[PDB]
Amino acid sequence: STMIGRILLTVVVIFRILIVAIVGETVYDDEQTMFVCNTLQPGCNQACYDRAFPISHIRYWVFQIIMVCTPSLCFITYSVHQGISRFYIIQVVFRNALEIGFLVGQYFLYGFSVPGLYECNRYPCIKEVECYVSRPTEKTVFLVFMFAVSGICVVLNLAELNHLGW
Amino acid sequence: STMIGRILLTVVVIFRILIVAIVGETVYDDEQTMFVCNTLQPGCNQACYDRAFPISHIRYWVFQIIMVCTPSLCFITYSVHQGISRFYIIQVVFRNALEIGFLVGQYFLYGFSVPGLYECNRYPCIKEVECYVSRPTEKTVFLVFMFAVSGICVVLNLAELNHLGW
Amino acid sequence: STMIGRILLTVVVIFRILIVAIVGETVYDDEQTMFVCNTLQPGCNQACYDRAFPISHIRYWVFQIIMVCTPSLCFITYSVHQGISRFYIIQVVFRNALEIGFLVGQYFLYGFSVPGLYECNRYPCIKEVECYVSRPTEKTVFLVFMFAVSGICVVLNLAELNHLGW
Amino acid sequence: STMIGRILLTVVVIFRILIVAIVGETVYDDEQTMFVCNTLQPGCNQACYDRAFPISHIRYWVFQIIMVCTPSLCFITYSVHQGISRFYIIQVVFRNALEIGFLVGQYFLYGFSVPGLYECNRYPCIKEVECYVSRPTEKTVFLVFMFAVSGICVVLNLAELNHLGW
Amino acid sequence: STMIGRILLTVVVIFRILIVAIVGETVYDDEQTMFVCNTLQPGCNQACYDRAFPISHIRYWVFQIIMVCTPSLCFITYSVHQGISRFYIIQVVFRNALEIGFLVGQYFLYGFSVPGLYECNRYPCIKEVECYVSRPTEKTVFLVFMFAVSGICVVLNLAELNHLGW
Amino acid sequence: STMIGRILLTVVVIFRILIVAIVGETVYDDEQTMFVCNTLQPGCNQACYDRAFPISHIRYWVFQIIMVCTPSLCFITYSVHQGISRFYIIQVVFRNALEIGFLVGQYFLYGFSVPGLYECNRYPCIKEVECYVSRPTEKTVFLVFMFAVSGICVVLNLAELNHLGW
Repeated sequence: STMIGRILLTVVVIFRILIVAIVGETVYDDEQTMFVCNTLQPGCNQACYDRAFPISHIRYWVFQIIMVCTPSLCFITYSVHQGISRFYIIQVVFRNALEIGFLVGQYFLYGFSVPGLYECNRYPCIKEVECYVSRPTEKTVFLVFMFAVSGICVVLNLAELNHLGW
Repeated sequence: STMIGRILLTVVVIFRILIVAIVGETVYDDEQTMFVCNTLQPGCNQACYDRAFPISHIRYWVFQIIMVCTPSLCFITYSVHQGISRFYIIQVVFRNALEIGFLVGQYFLYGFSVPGLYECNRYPCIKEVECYVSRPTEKTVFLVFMFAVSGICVVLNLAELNHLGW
Repeated sequence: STMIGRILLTVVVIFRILIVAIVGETVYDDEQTMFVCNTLQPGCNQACYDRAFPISHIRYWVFQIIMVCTPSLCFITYSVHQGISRFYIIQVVFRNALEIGFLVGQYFLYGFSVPGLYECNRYPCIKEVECYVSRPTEKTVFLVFMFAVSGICVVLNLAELNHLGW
Repeated sequence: STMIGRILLTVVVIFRILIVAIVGETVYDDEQTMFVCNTLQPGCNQACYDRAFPISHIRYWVFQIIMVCTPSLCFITYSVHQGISRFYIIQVVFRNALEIGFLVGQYFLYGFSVPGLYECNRYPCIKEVECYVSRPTEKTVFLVFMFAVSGICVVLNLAELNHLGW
Repeated sequence: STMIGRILLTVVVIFRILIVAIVGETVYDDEQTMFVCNTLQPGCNQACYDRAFPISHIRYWVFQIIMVCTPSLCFITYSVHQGISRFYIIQVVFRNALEIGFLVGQYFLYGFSVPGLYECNRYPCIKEVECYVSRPTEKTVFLVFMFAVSGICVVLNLAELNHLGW
Repeated sequence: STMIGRILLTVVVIFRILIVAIVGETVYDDEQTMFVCNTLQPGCNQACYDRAFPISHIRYWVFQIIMVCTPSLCFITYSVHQGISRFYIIQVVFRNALEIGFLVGQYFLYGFSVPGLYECNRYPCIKEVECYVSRPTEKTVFLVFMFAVSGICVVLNLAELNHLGW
């Protein structure tokens, strides 16, 4: 239980990268054209959208992917340009911290589901108008899947840390 | 009947990859713009679409493709990083299981055909609205073709397992 | 006149692949947006289109291209993985059969021309409405050209089979 | 005056390919959306377009590019699969013939200019309606440029044939 | 504190390039179609847009990326083409200057935030009409992030210059 | 003052290539959809556009880029073959001439600025209607920038010719 962990980790990482690059880019293509509210005011759709989804999902996840691999890049570089184990320790620690932080943030911003009805009260929208949504179920599914994958990665990293460190 | 099976399987897999990649990305490009219902309510088209096609076909099939090849990647990385036959056995088993599960799921979610009329009763739609569809026949054909290919793969894997199994 | 056959065959195949990949993807980009009928019913354009063109030409031709090269791939594989002439014979036979079948199917489904007026009576369309097509002449030209190329390939394969046959 | 010809010819060929590929694909992107006629009939815009520009320019020129290089491909493959002088001679002849034919056809189909007003009398269009055009001047310029390049190629090939002929 | 600076600089640069290339090309895809003002005049939307955002952030940042790497390219060239430390020093100086200038310009043109309401009085707009922006929050976040990264690069370059200077 | 010139020239050339191929293609994507005039006639927008911008900027500059590098290609070719300096002289001369001609043409066709209003009197437009423009402030910057770069290249080529010439 000290060798296969690395295989599983690398494999889930590549799995995640592939699923994020092949699919997500087009699910969120019609998020603003088919987001329609019930009113005549010019300026309510944009505001209610910006307030519902401030930071889209897929960009959060791209940022996650990138900022989760920087320690490996730093290791690659410091190895090409040349005490050593110390590096491994610190990079493992930072990896764990980043994973945990991003998972908690994912829970706090978006949640576990995506409904089909929002209610906005922003200006210029007159009191409490209703606004609809597109493709909610696919987005729910994608949310849950990525949550699970990130949890698996957390577990593996923690087991490795416990096995290695004091 | 113990050698040509591998060739047939590999060729079928690549055939499937190529078809899915080249063709089935533009058939499903106008699935929401040309999905039109008979009503004036703002919010019926989106809901009736989401309820008709929750998870599109092509994303199901991309996920299938990826999650069916992971054991080969695990084998690859374990052979690059270095009891052995045991690995072959377990990955064969997992391959068979995944393939069967995905085929059964494909039957249970979508079915064998795609009609040209859907009656929806979701909110905000008034009682039993009617809604139309785009390019049903191509989608039927694509369904049937992929079903057949997956069945062939199932048969080949079963024959291999039997030839090798106790 | 016993060797140049290979030259002509390979060159024709590559010619066909190039013409299909460079050109025939934007001609059929506006096939449903500029297909307009004369009526107010919601749901007549989609039905009359699906009935006129159930399977766009270009996907038929992509399928034709792929499913005609599979014997060469199987040969490549069985060679990398290792009585032999027998393989050549069977794959030649299968190539000829596939080519003939696809040509006949191409004649039976579509035809030799593409008119500029269709008449549909499908539901919901009330009796016998008129519908207009886009870019008919280019499609006619492309039909004829591909028919000719496939015929040339048929002739070459037949001559080879005769030269080799008993 | 027997070596620089090859340089000039290859250079103009690559120049032409580059220009075509880089530029032409987007000038002709809005040829049907901004082609507007003065009438209310459904079906006049499509017909008057099809009759004005049956075969677009850029596809003619792609076909021209391809069908002019086939002899070189044949020569390459035959030199890989193994007289040489006879082959060189026949392929030169075919190159000259193809170039001349395509130039004459280019003159006969399109012409030297592209006006900004067309007049169609086709069904369903009631008698002699007027139809407008988009980006005429760029298309005129592109026409003239390609005409000149092809003429240069003709001249070079003919000078070579003379220098070599009997 | 004289070695790890290199790895941090390189990694920050690559991280910035990756972010700018993967994400910030579709956020600014619908900046003019969903920019809507409250008036009937033809010509107010275009003018109020041009006056609000004369130079989109992403063009500025692409220019920044390119014009900051030119000294390294000049070094590469002058090396392939062949006193030397002098070159290193002058290019360090130019790098620092360019970075500082671009940061200050970024502060002066755009600012620290992007609001959701603009008020324009340009011709032809009659007397101070109101106009609504799209996706303000993502753009604010992007602004802040790039500001921070550029500041980090500034600090590292300053420390390097001091470690080496007189 | 006889070595660094080559470096500066190559560097500005690649700089120009990149700035033209990375961004300049999307600024001019909405040049005809958001070009709107004040009238009801069908056929005034197309005519007034064609008369305002006959030959767009970016295509002029692509043509410039290509037709400025042909002498280097001819040199590459004639050098792959195996009196020689003569080639260098003539190619330098042609480079200088082409650059100067393209700069002067750029001044004569477009100018130094791009305004926000154009009055057109072409048929069918009735008696000097007014027409508006999109993004009239990025295009000015792009104009000025390319003008400056071309001027730098002119100066460097002139200095080289003088240093080398009689």
